[PDB]
Amino acid sequence: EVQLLDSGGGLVQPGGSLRLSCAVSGFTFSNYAMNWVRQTPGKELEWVSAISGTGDDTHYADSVRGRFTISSDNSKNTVYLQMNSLRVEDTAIYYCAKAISRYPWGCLDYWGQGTLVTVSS
Amino acid sequence: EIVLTQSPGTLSLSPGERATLSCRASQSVSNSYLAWYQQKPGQAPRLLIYGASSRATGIPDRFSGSGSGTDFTLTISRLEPEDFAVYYCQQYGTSPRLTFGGGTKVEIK
Amino acid sequence: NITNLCPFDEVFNATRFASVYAWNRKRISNCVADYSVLYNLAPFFTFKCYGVSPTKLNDLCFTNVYADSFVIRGDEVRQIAPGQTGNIADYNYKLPDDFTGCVIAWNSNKLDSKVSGNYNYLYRLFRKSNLKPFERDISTEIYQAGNKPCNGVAGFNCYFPLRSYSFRPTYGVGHQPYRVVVLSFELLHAPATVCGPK
Amino acid sequence: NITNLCPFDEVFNATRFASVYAWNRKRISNCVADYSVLYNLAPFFTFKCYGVSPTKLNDLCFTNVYADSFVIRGDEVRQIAPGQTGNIADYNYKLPDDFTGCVIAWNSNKLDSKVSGNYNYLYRLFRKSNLKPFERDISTEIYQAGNKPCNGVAGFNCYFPLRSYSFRPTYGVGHQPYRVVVLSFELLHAPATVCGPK
Repeated sequence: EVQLLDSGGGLVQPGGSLRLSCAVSGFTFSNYAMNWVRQTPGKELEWVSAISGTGDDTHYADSVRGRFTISSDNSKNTVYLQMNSLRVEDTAIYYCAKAISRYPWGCLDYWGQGTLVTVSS
Repeated sequence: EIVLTQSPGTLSLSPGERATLSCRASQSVSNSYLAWYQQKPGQAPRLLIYGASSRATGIPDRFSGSGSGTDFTLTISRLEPEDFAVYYCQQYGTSPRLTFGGGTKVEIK
Repeated sequence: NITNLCPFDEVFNATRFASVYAWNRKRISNCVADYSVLYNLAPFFTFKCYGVSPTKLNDLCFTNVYADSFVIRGDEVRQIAPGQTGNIADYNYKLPDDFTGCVIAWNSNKLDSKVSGNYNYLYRLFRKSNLKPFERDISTEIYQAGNKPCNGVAGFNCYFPLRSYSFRPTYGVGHQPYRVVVLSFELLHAPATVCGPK
Repeated sequence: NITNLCPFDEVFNATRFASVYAWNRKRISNCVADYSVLYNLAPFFTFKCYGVSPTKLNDLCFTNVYADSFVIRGDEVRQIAPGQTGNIADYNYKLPDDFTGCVIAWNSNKLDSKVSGNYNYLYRLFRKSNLKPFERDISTEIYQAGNKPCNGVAGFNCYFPLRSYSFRPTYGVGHQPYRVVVLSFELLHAPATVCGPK
């Protein structure tokens, strides 16, 4: 099983920015897509962003389009979730997870432990 | 887009019996691109079934499912205690966005 | 001559049928099987052959035939096939997914039904895992549903693996008793003795 | 006498295959030709050899193994063969009539499929005449199908000769993207540079 290290959760004021990372090891990174999914505490999971296995093709959910910016690197073997101007509805646990496909579609097999991300004033 | 759920079966069952899970599609999803997770209350979801007819790694044979066109069924043969969790619908393979339905809580009584 | 007619009678006309958890296995060898008497009959209601025709069934020689005799209810006769699921399938009998042979059944509401309940018959309700194909499990180990060991004692999360069958002549057909006698065919290096009538 | 594995796995685990109008060609040399890796790996379907058997790939010494890697539609996988003629084999990858080699293909729907539409795995639609065996046609030159001269401008009857199939995951199992590799080799005529493990 490939392990996933979700890291970079914290407390950030509304209108701030935060930098999540998900370190991954146990498969060929350039071959399978990375997905980014929220769950706000005690309510349903919602997908937020995804990135192709190569590193170029990306998508984002309509509530975070133009605020969230995904990126990756085949050198450090990790995916970044850079986000700006967070709102109160952006509080969640984030989970990084690998999809079965090289470009973002398909289902998610292995999932990180997840990280708390809190927005408050 | 593609809608789903139709989740009765949340009725609190007891350990060690057969439970069947309904999943109704509205457009007859193609290539049987359906999948099921389990999540226990405070841990990451884990995939159980994909291809709507293919078990993933690290999944006991206790889980099984089948379906085609508008109608899919996850059929768990019996119920060990760790199976008291939430199960999800997850249509995938179109404008990805990913998809998470309401769920199904099976509890103890 | 044609002699040593296979003893299909003793198994189809048996006065008592094994329970679905304790299912008999008769082994046929050194006899001519006159399947024509079986497949040209009338009472039988279900005869489903997988990979074999009942007309071709007259012209074969095989090493042995098994006769897996048991009693089930009407809703459970559909579970006696390759690739089936259900309580009876998952806790009493698997047909192999590549099964070759035939499944035969008939209603028994004249013999195996009683006015005050005939429960001599009994199915396996609880178990840890599913059977292997053609496995038989007659154990009376108390199922441990919880983590607390039962030590063969019944109680909370400690239930008998066997639930009794409710059988009355006035019961709906999906619950009335049925006799099933699964027939399988096997080929080994040993002499092929189960010939058809020719 | 040589003991150094060659990049077969690479040719197979290559991140990105090229389009079938511009199929790659690797010179395999100084190899121990461990073909166990190919039919030991999980999916690796349709292991079809011609003039050779898949199990007899370890008691041979080939002169010059050529690995040709590309991606095609699922329906065309059968046209990557000797004596075939249709759309794929006529103008993008002709096998010779006397091919000694192994064509290997596996479904790459999980890998070469865009749900927003895939427009990078081009194939050639129009060409005046068939390709001779092992010809690479990277020509981007426009093709005249009408009476109007194309004059370096694309338009009505002035097609770009190259276009992508488009690969959505929801496309029929018939036409999902299939990764293909073709192992050409010559038998005994020269000092062999690749030999099986012996």
